[PDB]
Amino acid sequence: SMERKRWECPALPQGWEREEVPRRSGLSAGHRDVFYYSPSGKKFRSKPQLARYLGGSMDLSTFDFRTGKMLM
DNA sequence: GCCAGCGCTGGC
DNA sequence: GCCAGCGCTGGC
Repeated sequence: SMERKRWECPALPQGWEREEVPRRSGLSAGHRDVFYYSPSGKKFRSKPQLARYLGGSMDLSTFDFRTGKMLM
C-alpha cells in the first residue's frame, strides 16, 4: 504493498510526474488514486483537467490516465 | 479558506 | 456492476 509512489512519467514532457496514492480507509480502501504533477508542482486528478494544459503541446488521445502510458 | 481523502453517479 | 470524473467536507 500500500505504498505511495511518485516519480517522472515518461509518457509526458520533461519534469511531469505521476503519483499513485492507495486509499487507507472507508468503502474504497485499497483503491489507488492517480495524480499527475506539472514541472511547477500543480496537481492534476483527471484526464480532462490534464488535457487543458498538455492537449495542445502533445497528443493525449491514446494516453491512459490510469496507467500513465500511451496505448500501443 | 484550503485540500487530502473519501463517496456519488452518469455513462457505459 | 464498474469506474472516470469530480463534489464535498473534516480537520487543519
